[PDB]
Amino acid sequence: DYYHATKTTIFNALLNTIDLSQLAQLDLKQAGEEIRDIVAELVAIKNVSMSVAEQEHLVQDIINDVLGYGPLEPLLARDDIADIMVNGAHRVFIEVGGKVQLTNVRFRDNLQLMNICQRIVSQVGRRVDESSPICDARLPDGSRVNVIAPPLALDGPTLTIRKFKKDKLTMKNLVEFASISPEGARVLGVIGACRCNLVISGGTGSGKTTLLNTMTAFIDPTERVVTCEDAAELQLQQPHVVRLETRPPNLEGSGAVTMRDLVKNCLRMRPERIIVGEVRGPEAFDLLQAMNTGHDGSMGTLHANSPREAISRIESMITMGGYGLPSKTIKEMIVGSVDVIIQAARLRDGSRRITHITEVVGLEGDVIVTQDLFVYEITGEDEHGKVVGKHRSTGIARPRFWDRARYYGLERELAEALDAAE
Amino acid sequence: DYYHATKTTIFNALLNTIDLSQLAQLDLKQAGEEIRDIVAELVAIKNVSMSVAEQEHLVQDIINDVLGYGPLEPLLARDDIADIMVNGAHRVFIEVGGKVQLTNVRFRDNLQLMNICQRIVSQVGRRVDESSPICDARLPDGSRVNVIAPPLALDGPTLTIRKFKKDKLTMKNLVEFASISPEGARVLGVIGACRCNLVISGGTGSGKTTLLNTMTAFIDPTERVVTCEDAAELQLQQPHVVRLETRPPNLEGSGAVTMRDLVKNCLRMRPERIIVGEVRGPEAFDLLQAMNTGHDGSMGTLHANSPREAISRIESMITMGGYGLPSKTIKEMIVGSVDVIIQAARLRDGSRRITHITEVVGLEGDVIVTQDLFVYEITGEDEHGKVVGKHRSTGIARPRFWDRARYYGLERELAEALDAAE
Ligand SMILES: Nc1ncnc2c1ncn2[C@@H]1O[C@H](COP(=O)(O)OP(=O)(O)OP(=O)(O)O)[C@@H](O)[C@H]1O
Ligand SMILES: Nc1ncnc2c1ncn2[C@@H]1O[C@H](COP(=O)(O)OP(=O)(O)O)[C@@H](O)[C@H]1O
Ligand SMILES: [Mg+2]
Ligand SMILES: [Mg+2]
Repeated sequence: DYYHATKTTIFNALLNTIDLSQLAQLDLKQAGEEIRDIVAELVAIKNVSMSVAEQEHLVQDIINDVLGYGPLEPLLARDDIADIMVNGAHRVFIEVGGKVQLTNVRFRDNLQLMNICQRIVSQVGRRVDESSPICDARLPDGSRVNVIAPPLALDGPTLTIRKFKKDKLTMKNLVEFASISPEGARVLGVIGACRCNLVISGGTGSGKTTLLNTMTAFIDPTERVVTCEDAAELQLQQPHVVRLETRPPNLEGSGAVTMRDLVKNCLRMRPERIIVGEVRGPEAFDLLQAMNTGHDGSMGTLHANSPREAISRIESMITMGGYGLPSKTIKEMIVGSVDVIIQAARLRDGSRRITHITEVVGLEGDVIVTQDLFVYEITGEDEHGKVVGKHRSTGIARPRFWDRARYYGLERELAEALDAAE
Repeated sequence: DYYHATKTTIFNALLNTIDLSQLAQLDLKQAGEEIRDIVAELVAIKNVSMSVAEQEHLVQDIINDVLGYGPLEPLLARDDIADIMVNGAHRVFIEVGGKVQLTNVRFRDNLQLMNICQRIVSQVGRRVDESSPICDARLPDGSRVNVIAPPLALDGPTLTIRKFKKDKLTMKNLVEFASISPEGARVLGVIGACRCNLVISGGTGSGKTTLLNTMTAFIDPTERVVTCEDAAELQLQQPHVVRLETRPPNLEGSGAVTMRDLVKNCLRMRPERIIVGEVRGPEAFDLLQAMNTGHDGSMGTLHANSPREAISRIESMITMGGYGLPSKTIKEMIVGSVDVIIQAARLRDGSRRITHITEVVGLEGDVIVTQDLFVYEITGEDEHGKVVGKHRSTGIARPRFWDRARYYGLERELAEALDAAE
């Protein structure tokens, strides 16, 4: 239609109206006003016949293309849409009500899609191109953006925006979802309250962050909890929480304060309990020190499918930090610091369940010896395709952290809960 | 209400009339006098009337806000306040008697809090800002300051001021609280006077630093004492003490002076006693050398929950130094260097107790063997919930360090205190 030709002509004319870095750094309102003025002047020059609403829509589209996120803007604004999927400039899918459906939306060119994706990832200081075709990030809004570049994605740039959900689950919801039996809920409450050094492992999308947010509710209000996280996602209810946020390197690459520096500083900030948002670098090492030297009860999320895998990953993480420790020293440090590893995994049917509560008991040569206080035993599938399982206690009577439970008077609750279900 | 509104109006008028550039480097007394005159003129013009004391207090508060530290200045002045913790401009906490308590000291806005933090850090010739958000400094007063800027501190800049307490506890206080029986006090006096290579290990918040500072009171004044400590907590009263502190590397990663380097240099100062504030890394190794190769009489704290746990920790930290020393060599070094390990722990009721005063009598069967001279035996909680315990002397008539006590002519005090405790 004539609208497309008019938009193309307006874009071509405006291309020389300002530098690429001029509007990107200027005020958004000023840039929008300038774009509106330029669009009106171009329309008047071309004598394009359109209504005032049509002119406003054209101006909005021009602004979105110049500095926005292009034809994604209608989809991003919508609330019913949970996921946006762009498999090339000509394929856009959206998830509504749990159903994925195709949309008439289509980007102008694969180059436009690549430009928009680069804009989105740079929004958080990350860059995607032929030298880094894969880029996964979490936007400030909380949505997660995953981008694959042309050289990997044959059909064009592949973009996945999982929009943020502001709702937060609670231990009541987890027990009602059967993610943890009531006895498991009480034992986890004891673990959180007794200042045990948690490590909330889990798999991609398995619910580690939500589990950690629900577990932190067991922290005594008087304690000073300090939160280090790559993106604001935890919501503690404690009156005395301190929220820190790792600053990614700028476009030039300066000003990079990694989470390791944040933890190293928290060591000198008088925190009662350090809560690392997600251990994804060498900070693990420092965190373990904070776990082992004061700051009892520090938690931390980790990406690993099994507690043994989590321990192996932590050891490899400490090794990768460049510190010249031997493997046995790292294993000894892990044994000393970590108290209990909670494993959250997503079952084959898509449901999420806490599979293991594995207390690290000690070391034997090159193998860390641990005992599973709680284990999820699967038994089959329901007629609707859902998995069926039960949380069973391994019958341990005096877990290593029992002393801590005794120290805080939570001995009775643990004693009754851990043996109520077996 | 009325006072707050009047102060706000007066401050606005002064800011509109006072040029901040002149007060940036002008004399404090002259600037204060000018501010007081301007405030009086504004009050006369603004129909502000109050008591002479109220007007003087308002003028002083305005002057402090303009140039001083602001609303937290009275807290800094107060001795009773041990630690100040301001996370966000609207939440302030103080440590009183070891208890964290919120206060109604609310800053006007996060901008004022950032300005006050910048003023605080300026004293040490350092700057904290968006470019350099993390700052750690030791003010001339001895109070440590840690500041985090907005881009990292999500809920506003954070400021932790750990003031240097002067009223350090003495052995008289410790015996007053029954933390150590008077016989235990005499044994500790003998241990500290006779230059024993002792390690004061303890649990979180147990009182290791206070115990070490009480132990240091027993050293002959003529002895040259060199203290290496990150936080500068110890306060000795001898006339020939040398105080050193480490340096954390700048965010660029250069300038670090680890405790290891400090101790390695202290080896070349002919010190009579090396007193490491807290052993936390490979520096332990060097200390052990300084403990056995001259400088006999060293001391050093360490975070561990039991004498055997402390020894294992020392082995681990020596191992993590990158040296090729096997387990046997390290254990032999520890046995030959250390004499007395003092374990202080906090009990269920929050009361500190010197749980153990043990020796390291030797190495047998490839494991280090200890010998408890003083132990704490608990007899269950009382009807009030307080733990009931007694200090029991094992009755060992000939401790390994006995000869040392004899060399200084204190053997009679040792034999009396150790036996009378039975
Ligand atoms: N037990 C649960 N029951 C139902 N929904 C859950 C459960 N745990 C998590 N969820 C939901 O699953 C989605 C992903 O969970 P969450 O955000 O906690 O992921 P995560 O484990 O932190 O992921 P990542 O590995 O990417 O950091 C969110 O909608 C969360 O609300
Ligand atoms: N034996 C004791 N009795 C009573 N209070 C103590 C004792 N030892 C330490 N404290 C208190 O504990 C507080 C902190 O102790 P601290 O020196 O930090 O021990 P550590 O350095 O081992 O954590 C001090 O303010 C002090 O008042
Ligand atoms: Mg997460
Ligand atoms: Mg200390």
